[PDB]
Amino acid sequence: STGSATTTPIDSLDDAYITPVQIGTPAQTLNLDFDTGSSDLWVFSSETTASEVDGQTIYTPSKSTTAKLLSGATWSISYGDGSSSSGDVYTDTVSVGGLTVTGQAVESAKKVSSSFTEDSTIDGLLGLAFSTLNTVSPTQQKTFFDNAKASLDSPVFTADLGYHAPGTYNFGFIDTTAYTGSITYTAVSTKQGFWEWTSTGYAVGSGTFKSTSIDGIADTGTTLLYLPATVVSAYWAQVSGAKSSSSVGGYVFPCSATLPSFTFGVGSARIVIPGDYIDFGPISTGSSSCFGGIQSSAGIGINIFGDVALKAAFVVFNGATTPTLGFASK
Repeated sequence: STGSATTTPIDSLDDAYITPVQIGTPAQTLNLDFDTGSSDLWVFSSETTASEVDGQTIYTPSKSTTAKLLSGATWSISYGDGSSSSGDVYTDTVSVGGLTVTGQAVESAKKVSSSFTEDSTIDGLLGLAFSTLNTVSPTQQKTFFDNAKASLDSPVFTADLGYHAPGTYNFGFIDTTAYTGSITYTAVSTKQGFWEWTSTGYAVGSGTFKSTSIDGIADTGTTLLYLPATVVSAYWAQVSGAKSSSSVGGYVFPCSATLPSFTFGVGSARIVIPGDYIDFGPISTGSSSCFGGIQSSAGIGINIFGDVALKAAFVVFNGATTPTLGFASK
């Protein structure tokens, strides 16, 4: 089997992407944030504290003939941005782009933090990291991908995120028309539960390539590119007037600037992030100070190849017995 779904930016800055997901019988369609940095599929629901719902579409398990309470199971998660949610668990039928899993744990939110409430466009998350990170207790549950894997034509999914435009998540096959040149595959460590890999270096604009190992995760649920402070300093030093602002919370730059590109290495191959991808616009409405899309990972404790990086590539998440990551230009 295969699946293919379109994923759409939630706003004009590509702050995140939502992908329609069918849950239950009859189908209830929720727009979820596909997140290769976490491993819970959780949804706004009929159980969510009413004051914490503001425009989201909810899952109502009592209207699904295939929903079953997973008795005793609870969940609770906190993300790298400080947001969080928690609740109980149903199993139900879940389909993405024609691909169906029966008995998928659907984690029903009783509580969500303010940032989820404030984002009316995201109805929940669908995690695609490794199931070892799943927070369901006392019986850990599998991701949608994990559940689907054996039935897939090939044990893979691919992320093809657009820049200010829709893209595609595919399950079970590699669309050879969706990228240019060849796909370069690189080793993954699952020891932290993430799609963790090592980039072979970077260049800034037309500058020379610096060979240097950068350990990081491929994370579709993170907006920006977070890298070591040395690398980030080297990038922003090429932008006149750019500076790190503690008050704002990162590197800002004059909105009048033309940003240089940023290249990262995948083995002997190179992925180029155009400078426009690194512009996240005025720090506040009408400001002439703009927020940068490359930020320091210092104090995160890990480097994150978020959407800024991943949307410059066609990315294969290979879930074979020995998992690997593939990157192609597009």
